[PDB]
Amino acid sequence: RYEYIVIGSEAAGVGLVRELTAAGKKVLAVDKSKEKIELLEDEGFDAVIADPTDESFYRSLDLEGVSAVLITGSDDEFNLKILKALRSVSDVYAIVRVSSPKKKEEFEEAGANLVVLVADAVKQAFMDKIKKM
Repeated sequence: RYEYIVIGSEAAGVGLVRELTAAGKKVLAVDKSKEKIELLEDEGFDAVIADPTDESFYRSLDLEGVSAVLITGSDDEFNLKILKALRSVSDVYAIVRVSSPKKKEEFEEAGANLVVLVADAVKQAFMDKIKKM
């Protein structure tokens, strides 16, 4: 019974796995990389090796109590495949990272509840620092 599922164990993904844990949430990290998943497990995180385009993987999880699935990888085409696999199984709330602004609409059409556009995230980070000065 996880509260958050983090797909993609690259820098953004592993950052979220830390921060949510510190807020006292139950998180499962998901990635195809043996090495990245095994290090997370070494650090005491809950992590599993899985292909996140595999619908049977989603069917093996209890998703009805999940708050959000976070699709955090940096490959748009892969993330769209992940989102479509997920959506073929469940309506679970999903927040998806998108690098290309032109692609936002297709992610929304494919069932992303929220899109995090990298350029928007970067802009806001700059703005927050500028406001601070």
